[PDB]
Formats: sequence, structure tokens, C-alpha cells
Amino acid sequence: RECISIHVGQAGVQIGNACWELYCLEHGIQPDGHVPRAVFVDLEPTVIDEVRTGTYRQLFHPEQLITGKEDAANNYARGHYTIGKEIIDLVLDRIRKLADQCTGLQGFSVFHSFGGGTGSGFTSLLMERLSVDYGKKSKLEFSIYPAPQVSTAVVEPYNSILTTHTTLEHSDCAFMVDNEAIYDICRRNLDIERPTYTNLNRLIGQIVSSITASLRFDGALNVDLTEFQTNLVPYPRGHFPLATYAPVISAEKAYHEQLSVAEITNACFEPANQMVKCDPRHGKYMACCLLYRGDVVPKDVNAAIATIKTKRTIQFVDWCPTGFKVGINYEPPTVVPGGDLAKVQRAVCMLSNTTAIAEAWARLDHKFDLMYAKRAFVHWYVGEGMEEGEFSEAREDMAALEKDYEEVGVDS
Amino acid sequence: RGNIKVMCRFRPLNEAEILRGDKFIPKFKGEETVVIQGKPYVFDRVLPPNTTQEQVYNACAKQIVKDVLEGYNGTIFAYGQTSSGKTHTMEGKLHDPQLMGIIPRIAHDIFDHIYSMDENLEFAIKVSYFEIYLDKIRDLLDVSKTNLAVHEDKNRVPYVKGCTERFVSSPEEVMDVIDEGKSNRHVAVTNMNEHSSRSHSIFLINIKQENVETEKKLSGKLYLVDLAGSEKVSKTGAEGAVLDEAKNINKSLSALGNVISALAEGTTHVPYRDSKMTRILQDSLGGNCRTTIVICCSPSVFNEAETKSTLMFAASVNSC
Amino acid sequence: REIVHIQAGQCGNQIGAKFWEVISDEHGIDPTGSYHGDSDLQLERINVYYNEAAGNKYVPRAILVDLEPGTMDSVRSGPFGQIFRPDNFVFGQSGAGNNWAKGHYTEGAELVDSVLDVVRKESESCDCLQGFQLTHSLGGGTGSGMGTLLISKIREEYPDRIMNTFSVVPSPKVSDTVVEPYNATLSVHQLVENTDETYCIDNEALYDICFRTLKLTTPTYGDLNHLVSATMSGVTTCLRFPGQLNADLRKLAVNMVPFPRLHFFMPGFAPLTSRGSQQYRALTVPELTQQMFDAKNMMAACDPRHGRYLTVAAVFRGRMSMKEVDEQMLNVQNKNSSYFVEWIPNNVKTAVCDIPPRGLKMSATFIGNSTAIQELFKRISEQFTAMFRRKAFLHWYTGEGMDEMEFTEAESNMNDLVSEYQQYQD
Ligand SMILES: CC(=O)O[C@H]1C(=O)[C@@]2(C)[C@H]([C@H](OC(=O)c3ccccc3)[C@]3(O)C[C@H](OC(=O)[C@H](O)[C@@H](NC(=O)c4ccccc4)c4ccccc4)C(C)=C1C3(C)C)[C@]1(OC(C)=O)CO[C@@H]1C[C@@H]2O
Ligand SMILES: Nc1nc2c(ncn2[C@@H]2O[C@H](COP(=O)(O)OP(=O)(O)OP(=O)(O)O)[C@@H](O)[C@H]2O)c(=O)[nH]1
Ligand SMILES: Nc1nc2c(ncn2[C@@H]2O[C@H](COP(=O)(O)OP(=O)(O)O)[C@@H](O)[C@H]2O)c(=O)[nH]1
Ligand SMILES: [Mg+2]
Repeated sequence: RECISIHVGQAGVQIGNACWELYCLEHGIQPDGHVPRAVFVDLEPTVIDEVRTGTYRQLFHPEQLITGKEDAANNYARGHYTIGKEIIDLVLDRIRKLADQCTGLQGFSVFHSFGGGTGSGFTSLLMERLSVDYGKKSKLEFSIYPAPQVSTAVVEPYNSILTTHTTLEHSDCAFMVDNEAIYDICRRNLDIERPTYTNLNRLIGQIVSSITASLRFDGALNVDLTEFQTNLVPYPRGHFPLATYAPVISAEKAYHEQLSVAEITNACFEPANQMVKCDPRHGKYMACCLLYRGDVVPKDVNAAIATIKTKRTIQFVDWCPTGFKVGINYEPPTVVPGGDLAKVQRAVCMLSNTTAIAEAWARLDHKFDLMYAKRAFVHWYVGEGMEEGEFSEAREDMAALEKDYEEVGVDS
Repeated sequence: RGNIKVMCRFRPLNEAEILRGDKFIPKFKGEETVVIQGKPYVFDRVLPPNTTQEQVYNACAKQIVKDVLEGYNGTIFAYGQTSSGKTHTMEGKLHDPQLMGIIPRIAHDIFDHIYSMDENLEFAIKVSYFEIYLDKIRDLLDVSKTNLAVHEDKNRVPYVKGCTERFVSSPEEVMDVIDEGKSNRHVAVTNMNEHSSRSHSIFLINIKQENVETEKKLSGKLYLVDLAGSEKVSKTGAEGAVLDEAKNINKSLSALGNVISALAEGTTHVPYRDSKMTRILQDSLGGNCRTTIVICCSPSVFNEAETKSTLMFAASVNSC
Repeated sequence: REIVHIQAGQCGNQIGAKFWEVISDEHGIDPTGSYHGDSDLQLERINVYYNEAAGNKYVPRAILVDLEPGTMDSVRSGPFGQIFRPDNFVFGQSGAGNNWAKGHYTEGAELVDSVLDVVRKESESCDCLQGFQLTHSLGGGTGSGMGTLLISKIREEYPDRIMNTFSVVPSPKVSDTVVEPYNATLSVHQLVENTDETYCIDNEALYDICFRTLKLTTPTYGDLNHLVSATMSGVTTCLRFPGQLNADLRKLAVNMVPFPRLHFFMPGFAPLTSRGSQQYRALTVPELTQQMFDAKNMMAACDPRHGRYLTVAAVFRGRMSMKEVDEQMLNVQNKNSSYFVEWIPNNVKTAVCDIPPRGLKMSATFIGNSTAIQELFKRISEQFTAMFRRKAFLHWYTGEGMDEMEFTEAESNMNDLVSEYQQYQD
């Protein structure tokens, strides 16, 4: 029934504090109410401390807040092997102590930031140690993969080609939200050149609320977590769909809010609104899980979608007749009291697997090579319990992820 | 003299590996290619289980020995995981004529050139033995010299000054020196049979000659490098002094790979400064003889994993 | 986390006074007083530079190494001079001769053990150690020689913790000493092989940047020092603050050093406007990158425009949009694709603290790893040879128990170091 969550890496923790905020906010549980149902991991104390100093301070147990005073290191190796190792046990312990206390759970919603040290590496083995300790569950990892041109870390790819290959054979469904492609939404669909990280977080903090929160919440067309991976992954590769939200209108500027279904659903497939720089440049969808929430008439959907199924310029895979999982919830969304999110009475958090990422992975793989081609910051990992193996052998890994996402599509 | 070459050697399955029933997974091709499920391979030469110690030596070391006796430099690297065949290939049955490896043969050929030239020539054979352990150069011939420095020669090329030089006048003297040094080598024991070495080993054979009548002098350097295998520290679970050992071994192998890759592509810049090992060997890689990297592999399900890694270390051969 | 500063030599020392003059105020620590901190955040992370004893006395955890009493006795007899626990003062009343050899082999080698002693008392302080900060000048005895030894020992004692080095490489135009290239070439040698992050500052790159980027007409040393200390605060201490995207010595190290040499950087501060007038506030952000990335404004002597970059780390510290930050960096990376090296898709390492420099609204430290610094070690290396060739003031070295092969060594080493760095400019 439940779904634990492990927010790993400063980012996964910032986003965590955010997604965790939106929660109580739409459940009437102020600062000090019940008890969360997740944990927080980081090898840099000062960040988890922000959850220990700032807002939502006492809504957590100093037990579900793991820290390694030591060093973060923007390098996979160190975070996965060398350092990150020391903490893992302890980490697990909570996701085994928190996993017990419950009643027939469904899985762990993992929150990490692909291209980091504590986020890429660590998790790599966290999800790793999970796939074995609970192979019998769902492992949906919600990632924030590398901005297409606006990356931060100098190494980023090293850290992301490595978190992909190690987690690939362990996740159930990996959701992806592109940090940059979300900015566009903040520039083009909300207008603000002042987007603090605290915003992107409010956003995913939204799209995510549509996943677990409301879905695990009764409705006219419930959709379990398992449901996802089933209706969402055509193949064992921990396939990565993309998150998209519909009413991303500004709560100040424009106001046409009352944008009946027929509109908000069409607003999902236009590439300028998908929290991912993977513009459907060719990527044929192969399965979409249209999660609606608020006042929505099933016919409105079983029509708004029909209209789409016949737009053709939206070309769905061949081997897939119908790939539209319509998830209907009741309670409308719940916007921050005064952030910058419109606040409509219905939304569409549609996520999907698109042959599109054939790109995004490509462009991120290429990156890697360029540097590896010169070993660049390699000495930083080797000296951290890794080898020419793990790199070269994780490169070959993704290689067959560029072929995979190519074969499962583009061909009939 | 002077292209770099890597040579692969597969050992037979021992008494130990047969009951399991591991089927022939390696389907050799030609005399240079080995196919295991992977990427396509190719090396300068691939020696099967049937290939003699004599046949192995002639192809990998014989030309380097001739160059050293002619006054030039040369280097021989031996790489492989535990139970790959390093000991058997490099030393074997040290006193037996058939069973002897690479080192007793080099030493045989050197002393066969010596004596045969006693007419106007005066020979001096100087040996040195050091290990690189925890990024420190430890003399294996003097236990007091645990942290040792380079200085530069007449041309501004570095060399290991203070390295205990031992004068050797026979093939038996060289073997005794190797044995003495081995007893000082940083070894680790998982099981009594296993010999993990947490350190890279460098054995130096310096062949000095003075032509009494011509007054002309030669000094050829032969470097025998024993490489500890790359360690996946996630596996093994190294820690404290082990994890620091594993990182250090891995770093050194990366450095070495970066150096050989640079020299293979005939690049202007060769990153000898990446490790203390590549700097000790700088003069003997640089502008010298036919460096040979001998990589030892195990056949069977025993090691498709570690065998694969052993071949990926060697990825610089002939590129491209 | 933590670090332990090291004031090697006079310069490195003089600067200590300025680095601590600043940092303290950037942490509300009065002379011997405690935390008067205008805020409450300038305390949760102080540890990085102090120690708890009394309850109002957080003492800087640095080391003051020098063979010339008068110096430390000027730093200890002035302003903040009375905050260092006397135990910190590792003096060498000997003759602090201006010889690299006199402070590395003969005179300094003695005072070393009595230093390492303390560098251990401070390291074994508490919590977890990160690395050590090292200030000095590569143009003297107590600086290049003895300080370059202090590290060679440090890096044998904790090859785990990092080593940032702040070197005052011998300015071009005019040398404030004569053997300079001797004391220098010899110390850079030691650097390229122990510390793993070096920030090279040039007394004349500063003047310039201090007399034209600050209409400042009488730039006393105190100033230069002050400007420098401003950068080293943005680096360390800063990142030991919160941030949307924070980093720390390692990130900085693990994102800036592609190849083990250690490589040296060139720090640059952001708002560098003259007092009154200039107070243009054009600091929205494009103004900071405008700044940081220009030629002038690079504390180094060389000009970036003269050689690609390998890595860059804009360590900003003041509330801004992870969008207008992450964005700007890009155009910058495209307007100058020419010089920014290619085999690194994203050279830049954007870092973002929150709280800014006490009195300012928005700043951003720049730590560049450009191949341009090739044209400096060249300089140094040249000066050497031109004088080595004639063994100029060599008797002051050898006569101190040195080697004719020692000088050879260093030059070559550091000389090769020039070579390599070009391997990427191409
Ligand atoms: C009224 C007002 O706003 O005054 C400003 C000011 O006028 C200006 C000109 C300051 C001023 O700085 C200088 O004039 C200066 C003098 C010698 C060397 C270098 C700089 C200032 O003195 C410096 C001072 O800086 C700080 O307070 C920072 O926290 C800074 N602190 C110190 O350097 C410091 C100085 C004395 C004692 C202890 C610390 C800092 C910067 C980076 C990291 C840590 C701390 C500031 C904003 C100002 C004055 C006071 C006039 C500027 O410098 C800095 C470092 O902020 C020079 O260009 C900038 C722009 C500022 O607007
Ligand atoms: N959406 C969103 N992205 C974030 C947030 N914080 C960081 N990121 C992104 O995630 C990545 C940053 O990871 P870091 O903060 O460097 O590292 P970490 O994953 O927390 O772990 P360490 O490297 O060990 O500190 C970058 O790509 C950022 O753009 C956030 O609050 N929201
Ligand atoms: N920025 C700066 N440079 C200094 C200071 N003091 C000396 N220098 C520089 O240091 C060099 C001289 O070395 P010095 O510090 O006297 O050596 P030592 O005292 O014998 O170790 C010259 O290039 C000076 O410009 C200072 O307080 N600030
Ligand atoms: Mg973090």
C-alpha cells in the first residue's frame, strides 16, 4: 500500500524538502502534526542540516536523517565505493526499519540527482542493495538528470553514465525531470528570470505530488505504483519516462485558468512543457500515464485522448496499439499559498517513455567520451577504488541503451 | 627495436579446475586474436596453453636482450590477476631447463654473450630491485631504504640514485638476488596458497661493457616489471590499509595506461609524470627498445570476468 | 569539516594577518572576543577555522612559521595579532637568510619537527579534517624553502586531506628580490608534487587590478594582501556555508584538476568597483561574469586570453537565480568557445552559496585553471637558466649544503610542467 522514499544527495534533499512540503500543505498537517515515511542521505552535513535547521524541522526523526560529516566529493567513485560505503549499512537500516513498521508496502520512491557525488554514486549502491533485499517490490527512482547544456559539475557525465549503468539493472521505473528544460517553463510558461532552485523544486514538488500523494489517494480511476512500471515499461531496462504537468500557468500574469480538460491535455504534448530537454524530436511515445486530478469527466478524457490518438503528428510506437493509462483522481491540485503557481481546478501530470531520450542519453554519453578520451578527472576516481574497468565497462553499458532505445522504436 | 607490443598468454586448466565442467569459452583466431564474448580483440601475439616457455621467450623477450647487450634499453611488463600464470611465465622451475620461464632465459642469454666476448671487452652486471608500495619507492635489496629518490643524468633524464646496486657475476647470483628481494616484497595472503602483491615490482639488469682497446663504453638497461592486478575495491571491500592499497594500485595502472596510450599514438606529449613508476621507466620507454607487455589470462568460467579486465588493461596495443 | 591555515614565511605571514583580519569579520570574531556575528549563520560552520576552549575565545587554527622574529613579532604586536595561541608561533630566531636552501635544508629543517608537532596538535583537534591552507611567497627563504618543506611533510602525514596553496609567484616587470627565480623554481617544484590546489597571486597583477579597477592611487601592501585574502575567503570558508548548489575544497578539486600535476589556478573576485562613485550596483549577475571573466581582474600575471581553460569555478555567494547563473555561464562558454578547451563539454563548475560577503549584496569568487599560466612558469624558468648558466648567487645555496643537481632537478621538473600544460592548449 505505501511507498517509502529515499532522498539522496543535496539536490535530492532540496527537491525532497520541496516535494515533502507540498505534501502536508495539501493534507492539512502543519509543521508539527504526524510522521513522514522517508529518509535523507548526504555525505555533506550542512545540507541535511538545512532540514534540521530550516522549515519542516520537527516533522522528521533525527533517525531518518542520515549524514556523513565527512566529504561529499563531486565524484561517483568516492561516493559509491570509498566513502559512500561506510554509510550505506546505516542508510539501509532505516529503509529496513521504516520498511518493517508499515503494512504491506509497494516500494521506495528514490530521489537523486544523477550528476552528483552523493547522488550518483551512493544511490547507485543503495538502489543496488535494495534490488536484492526487496526484489519483490517497486523501485521507481525519480531523477534530475544533467542539464543538456547548462550542467554544473565539470565531470557531471562521469557521474551520470555511472549512476545509470549501476542503477539500470535495479530500478523499476526511473522518472526524469530535466533541470534546464524546467527553467524554460519558468521563463516561457510562468515568466520569471528569477527562478531560485527553491522553485524548480516546487515544480517537481508538484509533478511528484501527482504521482504518489494523490494517486495512492482514492479516486475515480486509481493507479497503483506497480500499475506504473506495468503500464509504463515495455522492457526490463529500468526505463525512464519523462514528467510533464499541464496547468503550469502563472498565478499573477495571465488568467484563463478555466481551461477545460480538452485544453490541459493538449498542453502536455507540446514539447515546451515537459520538464525535460528531450523535445519529441522524433521519439515516438510508447506509453503514457495520464494522471489527472480535480474535476474531470471520464468522457472528457475518453475523448480528449481520442482526439490525440488521431493527431498522428504525435506518432506512437508501432507495436503499441493503445498506450494511454488514464489515471483520474478527485481532489484538485494544491498550489503553494503564494509561490508563483497559478492554482487551477484540474491538472494533467502525464509521464511517459519516449524513444526521444534516444537523444538525451546520446548527448550525455558523447560528453563522457570526450573527457574519458583524455582521462580528464579520472585520477579522481581511480584513487577512490574504481578502475579503467568500471568506466569503460559502464560506457559499453549505456552503449546498448542507445541501441535499445533505438530498436524498441524507429522500426516496425 | 622500437614499437611497443602486447602479448597474451592463456595457461592450461589445472587439476583444480575440471570437475565444474567449464567448457572452452575462448575460440582463438589466427595467432593474434582471442574471442571471448565482448568487443573485438587483437594483440601483437596470443600464446595458447600448448605454447612452450621457449616459444614465449623468443617472441616476447629475445630481441630486447640482444638490444640490451648492444647497449640499448628495453622493458618487459608482466600483468595478470591471481592464478593467471605470472610466476610460471616469468620464472617457472628456475633451475629446470624446459620448465624455466622468462627471467632465467634472459639471464641465460646475457651470460652466454658474456664470456663469449673475452678478447678486448670487460663486463659488469649490476642489478637493482625496488617496489612501489603506497606511492613509496622501497629498496628490496636494502630494508633500510624505504622511501628513495630520483636524480637526473648528464642529459637531464632522471634515474634512481641510491638504488642498491648489486654486482652479479653468474646466472645463479641473479636468481638469489630476485629471491632475496621477493622476501622483502609487500605480499598479502588470503589463503596460504594465494600471493596477492600490494605493490608493483621493478627489477633492473644493467649490462655494462668497456672495450679496453677501443676505450668505448656501453650501458644497456633491462627493466623487468611485475604488475599487481587492478582491484575493484567495491568487491573485496578494502579498507584502512587495503582500500588505500587498492586505490593506489588502480591509480598507477590508469597512469600507466595513459602513458602507453600517449606513446602508442605517437603524441608529442607522453605523461611520464602521471606516476613514479612511469618516471623510473621514462628513459627505457622513451626512445628505446621494444617494450613488451605480457598479459596472463585464465581460461574458463573461473575467470571470464577477471580475464576480461586483464585484456581491457592492455587496450593500447597497436591503436589504431 | 575543517582546515588548518599555514602562514609560511613573512609574506605568507603578513597575508595571514589580512586573511584573518577579513575572515574573522566574515565570522564576527573580535580580536580575542567571540562571535558578535550580526547573524547566527556565521557560526554553525566556523569550526573549519577555529577551536573551542573558553566560550568567547574561538582561536584561529593556523600555523605561523618563520625564521625572522621581527615579522611574527609585528603580526603579534599589532591588531588581531593577539588572537593566535602562542603555541601557534613556530619561530626560528636563526638567520632567516633569503636562501631557499637556508630554509629548506639547513636552517628550516631543524624548526620543522617543532612545527609538524603542532600541525598534528591542530589536525587531531576534533571532528574531521578536510585540508590545510598554505600562504607564502616563492621568492625567499622562510617562504619557498621552509614552507615548501612543511607541505612535503604534511603530504606524507595525511595524503588524504587536501592541500590548497596560495603562492605569490615572482611578479614579472620587477622582482622584489634578486635570486627570486632560485627560491621560486625550487618551491614550485615541491608544489607540483605535494599540494593539489594552488592559487598563484602576483603583486603586480594586483597593483594593476588595484590601481585601475579600484582608482586606488596608493595601494599599500596591506591592500594587495587584503584583496587576495578576499578571494581565499570566497573559496574555502564561503563554501562552508549553505547554498542552492554548494561545493567544498574537494568538489573544487575534483572538478578542477583533470590531470594530477596539481595544477595552479588564478583567483578573481567579483564586485571589484571603486568606493563612492563606481558603486554602480551593476551586479545583477551578467555584471559579475562580465567582471570575473575579463583579462584584467585575474590576480595572476598572465592573461587568460592567452590560453584555453581546462576548468573554471565561479563560486558565487549571494542570493541569485540558478537560472541566471547556470545560463550566463553558457553564453560565456560559447562567446569564447575559442579559448575554453573542448574535450570538456562543460568546463565551468558553477557553485552557489547563499550569504554574501558581509557588507555586499552579491559576489562570486573565480578559480580558473587556464593553460595560460604556462606563460609564467616559462618566465620563472627563463630567469633561472639565464642566471643558473653562470651559477650567479649559487654559492649561497651550495655553501648551505645544497646540490648542483638539485637546481637542475627543479628547473627541469617545473620546466616540464610548462610543457605538459601546453598539451591541452592544443
Ligand atoms: C559602504 C560599502 O558598501 O562599502 C563597501 C565598498 O565600498 C566596496 C568598494 C569594497 C571595499 O574594499 C576595498 O576598498 C578593498 C580594499 C583593499 C583590497 C581590496 C578591496 C571595502 O573596504 C570592503 C567591504 O567588504 C566586505 O565587507 C566583505 O565582507 C569583504 N571584507 C573584507 O575584505 C574585510 C575588510 C576589512 C576587515 C575585514 C574584512 C570580504 C570579501 C570576500 C570574502 C570575505 C570578506 C565592503 C563591501 C565595502 C568597504 C568596507 C568600503 C570592495 O571590496 C570588497 C572586497 O568587497 C572594493 O570593490 C568592492 C566593492 C564594494 O562596494
Ligand atoms: N530541481 C532541482 N535540481 C537541483 C536542486 N539542487 C540541485 N539540483 C541539481 O542537481 C545537481 C546538483 O547536485 P549537487 O547538489 O552538486 O550534489 P548532491 O547530488 O546533492 O550530492 P553531493 O555531490 O555529494 O553534494 C545539479 O545538476 C543541480 O542543477 C534542487 O533543489 N532542485
Ligand atoms: N603580496 C605580498 N607580497 C609580499 C609581502 N611581503 C613580501 N612580499 C613579497 O615576497 C617576496 C619576498 O620574499 P619574503 O617574503 O621577504 O621572504 P622570506 O621572508 O625570507 O620568506 C617579494 O616578491 C615581495 O613582493 C606582503 O605582505 N604581501
Ligand atoms: Mg550536497
